[PDB]
Amino acid sequence: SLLQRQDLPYRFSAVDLDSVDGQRHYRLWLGRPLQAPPAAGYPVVWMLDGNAAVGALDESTLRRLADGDAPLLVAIGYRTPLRIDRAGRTFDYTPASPGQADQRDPLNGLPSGGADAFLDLLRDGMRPAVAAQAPLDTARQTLWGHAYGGLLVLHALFTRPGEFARYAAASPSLWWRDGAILGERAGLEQRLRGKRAELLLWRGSAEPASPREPGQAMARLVDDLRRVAGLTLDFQPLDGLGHGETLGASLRLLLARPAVE
Ligand SMILES: O=C(N[C@@H](CO)C(=O)O)c1cccc(O)c1O
Ligand SMILES: [Fe+3]
Repeated sequence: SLLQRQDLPYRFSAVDLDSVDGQRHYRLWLGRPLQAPPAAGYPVVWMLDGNAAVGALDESTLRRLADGDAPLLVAIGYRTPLRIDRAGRTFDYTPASPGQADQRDPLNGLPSGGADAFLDLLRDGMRPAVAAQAPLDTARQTLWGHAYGGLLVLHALFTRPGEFARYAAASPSLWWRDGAILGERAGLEQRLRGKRAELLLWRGSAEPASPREPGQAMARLVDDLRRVAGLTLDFQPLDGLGHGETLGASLRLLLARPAVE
């Protein structure tokens, strides 16, 4: 319903692209404020699982976002009949395992390891297409994701910091490949030299540790990252919520934060 609606201070339009290999099909939903852009361009919020993200963007949030410094919203979705692509997101949101050649997801068995190709496409194809539709302030960009989307967000921050000002990971799948993402954090302070980033983290109080000790891995990660120079960290636990529900909750709360400086 939201994408057709005409009563909000945002208008949504679609920008379509394929992956470089031709196997995955994207539709970016662009939400542009009626408000004129600042001289330096709109700040930008990029959202993974874009078809689900659009379903969570409520009217009250969107009215308040039009506050004189409203962001451009870019929801990166799959352009499929079903409006999901389990294979596509499994490949696009997971890092490669240097260990071996068996790049298959340990849970669902589908090909994995496409995170760097996905982030390269965002940089080299998606942003070019979005910037042609609306002026962007490239110093004021946010990347948000939930679950495997949050895994991709942490991969981006940990291995290629500086592409975004603010990283936002909701219920990231820290269990993935027995904690492999936690290894990628080693070396971050060196990679952040001369740069600044903000990381927002959420987890629901009712979530298990994995889909098959709850909270422990996140608590350890938070404790570690609080020590990292150049990184501003904000962890928000979500009392009363389980795994599915932290998607909408995190996005509402993100969009209520002060805009990136
Ligand atoms: O990370 C989870 N699921 C992912 C699929 O592997 C996802 O991306 O949601 C996950 C975590 C805790 C509990 C769950 O039921 C769950 O699906
Ligand atoms: Fe689950």
